[PDB]
Amino acid sequence: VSEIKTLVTFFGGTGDLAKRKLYPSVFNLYKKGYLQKHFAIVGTARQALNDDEFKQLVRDSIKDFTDDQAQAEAFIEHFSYRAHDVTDAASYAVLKEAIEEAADKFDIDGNRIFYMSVAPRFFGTIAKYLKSEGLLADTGYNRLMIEKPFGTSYDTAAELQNDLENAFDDNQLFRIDHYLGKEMVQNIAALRFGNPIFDAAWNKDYIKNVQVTLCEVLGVEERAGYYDTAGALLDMIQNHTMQIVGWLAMEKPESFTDKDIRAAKNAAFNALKIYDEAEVNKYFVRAQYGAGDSADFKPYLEELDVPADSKNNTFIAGELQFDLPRWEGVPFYVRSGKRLAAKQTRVDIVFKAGTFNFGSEQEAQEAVLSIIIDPKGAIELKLNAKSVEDAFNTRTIDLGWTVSDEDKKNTPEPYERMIHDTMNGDGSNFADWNGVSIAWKFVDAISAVYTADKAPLETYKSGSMGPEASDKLLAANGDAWVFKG
Amino acid sequence: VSEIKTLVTFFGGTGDLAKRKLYPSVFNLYKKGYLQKHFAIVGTARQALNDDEFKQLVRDSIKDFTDDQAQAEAFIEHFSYRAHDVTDAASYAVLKEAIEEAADKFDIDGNRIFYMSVAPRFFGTIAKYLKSEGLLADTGYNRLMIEKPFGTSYDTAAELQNDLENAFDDNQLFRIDHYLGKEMVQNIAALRFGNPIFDAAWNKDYIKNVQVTLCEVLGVEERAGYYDTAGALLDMIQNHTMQIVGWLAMEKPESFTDKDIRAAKNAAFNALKIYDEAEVNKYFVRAQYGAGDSADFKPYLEELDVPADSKNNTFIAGELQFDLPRWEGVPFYVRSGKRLAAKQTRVDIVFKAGTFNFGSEQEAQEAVLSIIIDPKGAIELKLNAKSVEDAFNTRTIDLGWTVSDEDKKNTPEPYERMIHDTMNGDGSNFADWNGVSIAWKFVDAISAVYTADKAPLETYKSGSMGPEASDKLLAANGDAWVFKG
Ligand SMILES: [Ca+2]
Ligand SMILES: [Ca+2]
Repeated sequence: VSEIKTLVTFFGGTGDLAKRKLYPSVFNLYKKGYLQKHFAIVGTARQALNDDEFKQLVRDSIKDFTDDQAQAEAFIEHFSYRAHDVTDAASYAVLKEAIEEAADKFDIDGNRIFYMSVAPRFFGTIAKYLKSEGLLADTGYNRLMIEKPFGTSYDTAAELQNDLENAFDDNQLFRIDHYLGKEMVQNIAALRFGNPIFDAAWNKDYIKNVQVTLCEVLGVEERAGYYDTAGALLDMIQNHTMQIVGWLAMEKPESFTDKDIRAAKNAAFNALKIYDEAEVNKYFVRAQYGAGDSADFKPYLEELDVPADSKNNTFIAGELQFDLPRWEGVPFYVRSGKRLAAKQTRVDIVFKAGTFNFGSEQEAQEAVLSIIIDPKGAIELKLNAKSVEDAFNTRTIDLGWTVSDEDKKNTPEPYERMIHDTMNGDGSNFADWNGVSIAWKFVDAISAVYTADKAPLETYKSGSMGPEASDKLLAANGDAWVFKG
Repeated sequence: VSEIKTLVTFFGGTGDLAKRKLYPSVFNLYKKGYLQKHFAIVGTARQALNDDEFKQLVRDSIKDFTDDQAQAEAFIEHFSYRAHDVTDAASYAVLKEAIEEAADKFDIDGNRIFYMSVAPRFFGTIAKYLKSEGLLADTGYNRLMIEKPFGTSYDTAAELQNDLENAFDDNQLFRIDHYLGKEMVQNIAALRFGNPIFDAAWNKDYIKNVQVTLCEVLGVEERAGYYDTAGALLDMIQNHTMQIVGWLAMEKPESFTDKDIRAAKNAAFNALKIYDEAEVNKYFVRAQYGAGDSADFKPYLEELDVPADSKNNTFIAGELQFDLPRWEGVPFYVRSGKRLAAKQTRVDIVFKAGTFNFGSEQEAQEAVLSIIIDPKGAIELKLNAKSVEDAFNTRTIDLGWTVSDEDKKNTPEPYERMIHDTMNGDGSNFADWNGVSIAWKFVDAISAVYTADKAPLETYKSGSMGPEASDKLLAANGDAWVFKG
């Protein structure tokens, strides 16, 4: 394949994320023949490590993905390390040293990617110094991969955006959102625009409601410290959920370039309604998990690091409204929570029932296009057909498809996809500033109500699919959640 | 359930059809509780049999469908017999005797069905005498079930129609076509009108071509005597194929009453183009099977009762054109033959490929809605999705559904459906005069060319899917048969 000539610098190169996903993902790009000779990886972090020590860290990292050691070793030859304080402007001369050293050693003509796998407070600082201290390539490209989260509210996000724009242009900024990197999520556009029957139907004249579900069986487990002030609202809704909604609600772009895609997604984002207190109470539901049927499923308030008086939401379900002609009156439902019935990430498009009367007891029902993203890719299409009865009558049947073992095993993991995409300069699978800002403005209105405690906090048994208020939310529009568990 | 009060008279009540399908089908209606007390079955034929002998014939007939003998015996109590010459006007007084005897014995208020399971030459004669000799009920209804074939050309069909109309009205005439009685064939309307996404797409703006296939693995076997002058053209195309096309090409009716259904089907039939010699050669292909790979698959010319110089068609494939706005330029392909790769009866709706360019190597392809009627009901929907590759690319995937064992075993056989429908006065699943006449006019134009031998007779290996001319036919419009075997 075509050789990818790039030089990547990993800030926080000794962190768990780098060990678990980053390095192994880069290894795959090498094993697939993309990364060959003209590439180098420069790790950097607080602790001290010599090249031998770092390479051993990398060796362990890719161990469970190594088939031939001689290949692993060939790969490891492209790694280097430098201890570095990101707040120390002077210390950047050391990093610049390593980067240029690698550039000459492997003959890489610019093309630099700086991956910030560090705490958010360092994002702005690192960006400033990459530019002021001359770490940016004068030839080729310069791309910055910003790890989650991009802000904690609109103000903090806008602030971050301003800092980053002092050193980079928005098209050089690659915000990490692994859900956008999921194979099935990238199928949405193909299913829609690739099939006229769905393409022409992706609107208010055919769709009754859209449903996005990100449910997990696990509780807070250990992240309670941070999760207690984030909740389902910021941990899963603001980021992952809103970006999936973006692919679903986008207008039909004028081409498939990331530029036209983003413009189409923004057409929808810019039409999203922001709620006030009364609206939040009407269109949104927040809840916290109680005990399940088994004692080991203890209520949220009894988890480690959780304040006994916490009103944090471990579940969020709400309705979105897009003020666009094509979505006029079409409710987009989203739900995400912990300690639910199953672990899934899916999209359910509920089509309006036909109005042609067959004169049967059971008249036509709503067809449903379900796209299962996690755990295993699957696509289901519920259609109206004839029941096997003596008198003519209709019934719904389910057409299905599921990724094969061959395809399941060939599917690239999100981090490999994201890194690979950045190297190619493809932002299709990344959120842009406009989407992030709107997502924040949308969520901020909701958060404001909760912090003020001007909305109820429902409860629900661990193992169920959420509070009854979640069902009642859809019932008000004559809708119901497709997935029951 | 609601009791079906009816009196049925079976002409040719000792024939193989009556034994194999007719009586067992009637038994099911009894076992299902439809037929209870007020019903009677009067068999009649040439040979002599007393009530004991006939009842024993019925007993053997329903033997393989009997669970409780006491139930079978209860059913058999409603049968009677009379030897009768259908050409003998006087002898009709004997049949009238038995019918009225049964009517009083079981207290049946009219509601008579006369099933003509006899050679076609007797159809007109029997009809005349049912009326002239006073066998028609003066109360309730009077329905005539005409066994296949309804004519052998338009003239002979029109002639038959005129004879039957001397005694009955067209809505009292129930022409037998068992394919129309197949469960899956009745699903077509539900799939279309029951799902807006398909309903709005059932036209030239979305469909590239429609395909109807009735393939069999068996050769002529034993029916060569009659088949040699009928061929695939009259044996499967004129009847079964054309009636399936009727459900596919019909306009959207104003309701689901058989009246509006027939009107919608006729709107299409009346728009069907009739071919001249040049057109037949262009849009149609006729073929005769040769040897397969195994010797036991001998060519048609070596079958028993087949003339060594025969130019009979054991395979027909052709293109139909409907001069209706919704089908403007949409080719309807039909094919039927013996000694083919598989035994199937299916419909393949090939949708036009989308024109949205993703910039991939493989752009969008044609989606396909396949409805498998025989042997086992199944529905497949081929859609465009994303391939599991590194670079964005499209591919087709197959969504599927197949009747369950529960549904397979609950499905009524065509003859039970047809008889049951006649008892209820439902003509939805029956061809009307208009459809039959057009089907004949269409086929007659083709037959004329063949009898004159002004078209080629292709050959094909037994076990293949037909002559290469069949593929070349679709290739000319940039189409190909979905089913390959
Ligand atoms: Ca509402
Ligand atoms: Ca043509």
